Amino acid sequence: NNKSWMESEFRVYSSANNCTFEYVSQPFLMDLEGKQGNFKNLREFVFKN
Amino acid sequence: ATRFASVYAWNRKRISNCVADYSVLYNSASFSTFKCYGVSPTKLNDLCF
Amino acid sequence: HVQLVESGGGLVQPGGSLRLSCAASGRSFNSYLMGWFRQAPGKEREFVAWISGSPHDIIRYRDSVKDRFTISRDNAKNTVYLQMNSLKPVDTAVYYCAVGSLRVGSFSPDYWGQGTQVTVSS
Amino acid sequence: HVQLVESGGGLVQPGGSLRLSCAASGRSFNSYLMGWFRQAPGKEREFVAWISGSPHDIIRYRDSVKDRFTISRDNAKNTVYLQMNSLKPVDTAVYYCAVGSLRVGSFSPDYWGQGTQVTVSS
Repeated sequence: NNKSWMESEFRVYSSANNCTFEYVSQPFLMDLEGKQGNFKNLREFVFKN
Repeated sequence: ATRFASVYAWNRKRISNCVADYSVLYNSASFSTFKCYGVSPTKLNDLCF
Repeated sequence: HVQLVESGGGLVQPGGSLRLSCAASGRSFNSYLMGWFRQAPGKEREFVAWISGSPHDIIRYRDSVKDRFTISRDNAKNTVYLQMNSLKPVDTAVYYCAVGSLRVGSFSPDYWGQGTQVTVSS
Repeated sequence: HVQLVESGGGLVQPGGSLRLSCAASGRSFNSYLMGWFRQAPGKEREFVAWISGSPHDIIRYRDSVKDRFTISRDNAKNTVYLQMNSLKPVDTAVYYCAVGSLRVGSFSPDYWGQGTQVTVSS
């Protein structure tokens, strides 16, 4: 469409309402690359509330 | 603001997740009116809202 | 959980003062407004007064009772105070203590107590 | 010496609700029937309701007070709670609490209290 791989179908939520706050924080990048072979990165996350 | 809406269509902006400091403009006396009804013009800022 | 407990009820003469206090426990209410409502038996509970827990405490009263049933509160104890002054028989009612939040600039009760009977008779 | 003490009376305009309570002390009331009686000024005393303290709660009401007055008891505190709903001016009277036995299947009061005034008027 423009060039190379891109994300074009954002099908997460139909509507956003009653917003409280929003961040544009900096990367977990990562990219849109599609290489193969062994899984070359390991990411671990812990979520607590 | 580069543009202001009419009184019947007053524009609203929500403020959240930040620190509110307006002493820079309060002391300049650059506003024809600074009416604070039932609240001190400066001490209202010394609290978490 | 949050509970409201009243105290100080009874019956007072027309023109005789009184005080009703309701303590609020469970959580903190510094962002809330401490208030009271009264329900004359056989009628709909009418506002009395509310006070905010802020450095610039805002106070509202009810038309029939404005400037007569003084209201105050405590932030450390989380309690609401209602000092009734120079009453008349029309003031007979069941007084409830309300704990709420300021939504759109209007006192919006969230938690309610069990109430207490404050009567005025000749 | 068995003693009964009433509480919860006052003035309630028509359409309101009230909670009358009586506490009994002196001896166990497991085998006793606990009920309420009322007597309006200028009129003879009339039976209101009674309830049993047995595990199976046997409950009764007078014909006029069916579906509008409710009576309950707590054996742990030896206390009886009476709910007034949809009160009318005809309900103005002095209400008493009675402790009695079940003789020939009829509630027979044995101990009486002092009574509390319940007035119903605008």
